[PDB]
Amino acid sequence: EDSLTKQPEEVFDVLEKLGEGSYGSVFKAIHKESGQVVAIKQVPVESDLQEIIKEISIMQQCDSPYVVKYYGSYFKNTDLWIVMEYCGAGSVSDIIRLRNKTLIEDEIATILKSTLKGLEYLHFMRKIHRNIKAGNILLNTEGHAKLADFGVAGQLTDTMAKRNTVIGTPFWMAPEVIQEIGYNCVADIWSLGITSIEMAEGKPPYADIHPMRAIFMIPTNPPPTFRKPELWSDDFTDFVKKCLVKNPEQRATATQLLQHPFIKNAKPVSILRDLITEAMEIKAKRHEEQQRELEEEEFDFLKNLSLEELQMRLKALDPMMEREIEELRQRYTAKRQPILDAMDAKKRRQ
Amino acid sequence: VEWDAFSIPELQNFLTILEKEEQDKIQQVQKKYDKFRQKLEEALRES
Ligand SMILES: Nc1ncnc2c1ncn2[C@@H]1O[C@H](COP(=O)(O)OP(=O)(O)NP(=O)(O)O)[C@@H](O)[C@H]1O
Ligand SMILES: [Mg+2]
Repeated sequence: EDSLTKQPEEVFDVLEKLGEGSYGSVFKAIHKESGQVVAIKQVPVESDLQEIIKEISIMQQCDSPYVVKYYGSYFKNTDLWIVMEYCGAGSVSDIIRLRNKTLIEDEIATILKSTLKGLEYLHFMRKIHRNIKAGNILLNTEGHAKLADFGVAGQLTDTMAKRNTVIGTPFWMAPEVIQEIGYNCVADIWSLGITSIEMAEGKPPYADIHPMRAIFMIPTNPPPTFRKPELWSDDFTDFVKKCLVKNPEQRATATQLLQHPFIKNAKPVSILRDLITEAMEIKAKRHEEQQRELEEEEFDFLKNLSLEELQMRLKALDPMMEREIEELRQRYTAKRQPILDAMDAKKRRQ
Repeated sequence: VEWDAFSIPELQNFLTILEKEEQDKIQQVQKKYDKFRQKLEEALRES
């Protein structure tokens, strides 16, 4: 608790940036004291503090190797610092994105084996994730899958902001969620089922279709399958069928899905080691490849910058303006091109 | 938009608005580059 009273920068050495979403930037960091690598997100306090903290209170009360561990918080320069567990390999969605390759069954089974463990843990505590998907399953540098970015109770009937953002992306929603406007534990199993297809095909069923249309299909049509079912085993195929059961009372629970062959006969997490190294390696190759690009064709970087690379940017600062605002003058000549072409005609008619 | 539907004075109001928007963003970047010199320079003073 004493380390919580100290200022953030004095406890952790923040390293490279890892990315972002819609509420701030995520960063890599190292605990100076124990050397245990952690993550640090930075959110602007000005933008709805209540919503951020509600998620914080839900994650902090979770204690599972399958749920991303939350450690603490600080306050620094209008930014609320959130210290999270470091999942180096990123989300399942990011890994599939980075390599430009879908996941093989064995890879899927292992990931699902721990994802199921997390769901079971949650559901047993009578909690609900309310928002399972590939993008919210995180793998660390070792190959251990973890549940993150939880949904929150009443996220459907909360006025307009979240009563509308969830509606916009209903591809992982169970049928009874659309018809009941609520969630049951088994809802996550359906989401898991869809997430299973998401990992094999790269995107969920109906993903490319207009939401409004999906909202109508999901509770009407029969559960989705693989666009090419021959490429997948019978254990895999069957497992999916057991998850995507429209009747929530006939839908397998997390406790039961752990007994299914596809999962029970899953490989160790070491099989992810290889797909994880490629992802992380490419993540590094992009990092260095991109850092050499932004450095060529050109309140922290200046403190970490050298005298001669600081004096030459200042000198090459004006040339960057003539190209910055000459583009703006070209953009607005385009916007006014129609209005002038129209005025041309009207000046010819009178 | 079917700009052929408007009149000369109306249309003129639109060119004016787009120009008023342009100048306000050309000057938004100038305030960005002039807050950047004042920091690169103040940093040179720390060397
Ligand atoms: N602890 C972590 N370690 C390594 N990478 C992480 C960690 N946390 C998040 N990331 C990655 O950084 C990305 C951006 O994080 P985030 O700001 O939460 O955006 P997002 O989660 O994808 N969108 P949202 O679900 O609405 O929060 C995530 O998608 C992860 O891929
Ligand atoms: Mg997140």
